[PDB]
Amino acid sequence: TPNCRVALRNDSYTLHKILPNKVDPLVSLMMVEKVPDSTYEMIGGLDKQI
Amino acid sequence: AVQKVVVHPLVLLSVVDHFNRIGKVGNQKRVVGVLLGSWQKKVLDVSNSFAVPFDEDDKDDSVWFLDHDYLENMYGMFKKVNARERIVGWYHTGPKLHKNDIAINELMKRYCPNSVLVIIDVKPKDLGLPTEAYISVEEVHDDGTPTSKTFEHVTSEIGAEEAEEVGVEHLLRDIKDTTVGTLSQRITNQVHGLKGLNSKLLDIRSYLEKVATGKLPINHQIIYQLQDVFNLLPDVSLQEFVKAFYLKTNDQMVVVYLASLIRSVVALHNLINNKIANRDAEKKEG
Amino acid sequence: EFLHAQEEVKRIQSIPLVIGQFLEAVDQNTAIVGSTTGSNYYVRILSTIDRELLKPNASVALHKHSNALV
Amino acid sequence: AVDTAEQVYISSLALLKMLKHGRAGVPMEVMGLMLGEFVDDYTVRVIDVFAMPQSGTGVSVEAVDPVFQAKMLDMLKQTGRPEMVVGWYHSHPGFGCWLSGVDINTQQSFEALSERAVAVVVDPIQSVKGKVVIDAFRLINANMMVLGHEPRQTTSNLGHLNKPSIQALIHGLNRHYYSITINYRKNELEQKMLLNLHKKSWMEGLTLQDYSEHCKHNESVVKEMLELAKNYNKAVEEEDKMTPEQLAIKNVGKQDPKRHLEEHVDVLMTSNIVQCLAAMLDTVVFK
Repeated sequence: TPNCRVALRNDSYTLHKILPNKVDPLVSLMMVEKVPDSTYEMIGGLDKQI
Repeated sequence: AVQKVVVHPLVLLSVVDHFNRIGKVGNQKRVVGVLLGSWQKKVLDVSNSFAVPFDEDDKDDSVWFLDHDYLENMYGMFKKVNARERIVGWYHTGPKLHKNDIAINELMKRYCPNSVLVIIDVKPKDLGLPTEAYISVEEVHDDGTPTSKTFEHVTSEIGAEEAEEVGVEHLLRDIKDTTVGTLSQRITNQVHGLKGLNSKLLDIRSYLEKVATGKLPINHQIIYQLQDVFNLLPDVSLQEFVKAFYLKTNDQMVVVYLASLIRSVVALHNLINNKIANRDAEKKEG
Repeated sequence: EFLHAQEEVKRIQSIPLVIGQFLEAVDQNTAIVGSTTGSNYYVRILSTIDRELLKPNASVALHKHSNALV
Repeated sequence: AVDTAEQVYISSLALLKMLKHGRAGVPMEVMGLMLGEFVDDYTVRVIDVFAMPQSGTGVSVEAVDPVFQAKMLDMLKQTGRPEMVVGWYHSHPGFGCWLSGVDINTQQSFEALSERAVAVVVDPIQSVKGKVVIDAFRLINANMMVLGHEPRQTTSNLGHLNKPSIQALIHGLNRHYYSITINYRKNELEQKMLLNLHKKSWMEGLTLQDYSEHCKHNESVVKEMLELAKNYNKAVEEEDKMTPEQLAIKNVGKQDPKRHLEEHVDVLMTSNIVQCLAAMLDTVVFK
């Protein structure tokens, strides 16, 4: 599977389990998870660029 | 100027070994060996030790033999394998000590200046009685009494090391005596904490009635050492105890009064959730 | 025996240990953590550790041998 | 010939020599000789263990002049009792327990010179919490590799006394050597007096907890169960009145049940009912 992680043994180096949840370390800056911070009308004027 | 000694739980096992290393053919009924130690600053420590061939005839009780060549090699062998450990003294077992123990001590003070002896108990092990240690002191006697030795007592304790304490817990595996106790071990610590109390108090009057009769001569040393016990016990009269005892007794009854309140609400809530789940499985089974 | 198991879990944590960071959580009682020495690991967690404290890359504790979220 | 019912009989004072000599040199792989007795074909005992001086590094260990060993065993004959050696030991502090390169060479030398010569592996830095990973191993011949290796099932007690983990069966198990079972020779006048001197007390029961910090400790216990009672009020009653599922996230990853709020009450009773009654005896006993 592309970008798949496994559980690997540390002494014999054998497979233990397929891991779920594909590789994405440091997603704290990503996935902002909160939509209400500002509405739409509070810009004004520059309506062409919108 | 020895405060106390620290006996690791290894050396007494070597004594119980050497108490059985001779009992197959020996009728010596005492084990005398060489105690090795680590004198650090003021407190004494004992890590390793070994034994030495020693006999003693009951006739004339003044004849003994120590093996010096075996003492010179094997202590020298231990120095090569471990240049940390050195001599601190000797040891013997048996409660009743023979009277060559001054003659053994005054010889091997050429090895150790602060020579020390440790008495252990192999058979008297039923009550609470630890190992015992004395010290080599030389005074006259008291003031105007004839001269003697008078081995003074030094108090003793037991301390392990890090591996020497963790390796013990793996060996027992039978009761193991967990830490802070759930009201059953703590009362027994007051039960057998008091079983050794009157065993001391029966022992005081046994020596006292022995000397109130007058068979053995008196020692003034133990008299005032006993006399400050009785005129220094507290007397509970008024405003120093009977006020201040209730101030901490009516204090501690407030917090156990929460245990009356809280634990009754705990089991009541567990009663409600079962009586809901009982009648709802009952009304829907049919 | 139940008082034995309380003391066993009690003295599994009071030891000198290393500090890593929580990375991810697989499911119930199993997570993915990486230490500060690189080399992202895969161990199990305990039930005493509250599961509503482990959303971000938070500072956690690890054993030296079992390497678990102690 | 070879059985699967062997039990080495180590003594209690043997194992205390093992951990103390192993903790003495941690980063330099201590190394000594194991002294015991072969009482029959397949039970071997070992009671007293001496040590040898070393000059080895942190990954290998050499020896010293062999005029030390024969002079040691000569002097142990006249004092105590004499025996003949039954094996050897070392310490593997870093990894677990398996026999290295020169470890199998010195094993072949001893089983040919002496009879069978069981080797023992000790990890000193693992025996920390309450448990020890000491184990003993034993070389098998390479000629009998078409028939059984530790064959001939006499008993059925050889399966639950040892379960080799994944880190053990990769180096030599079971094609090179095999493992052997360990029990502890516990008796009387050695074991009872071992606990008659370590975990004992005289005045610990009848001694006050010195109320300068006893009732001071009870302040910080009442206030924290106060906050847990603040937490308890909303939690159950909101969960039951919104959805009666008796299930999810208040079931899968929670910790505030009715298991947490009474154990602080449990500690607060045992610390005080004892402490109340300890101050009741001395009112009667001490006049």
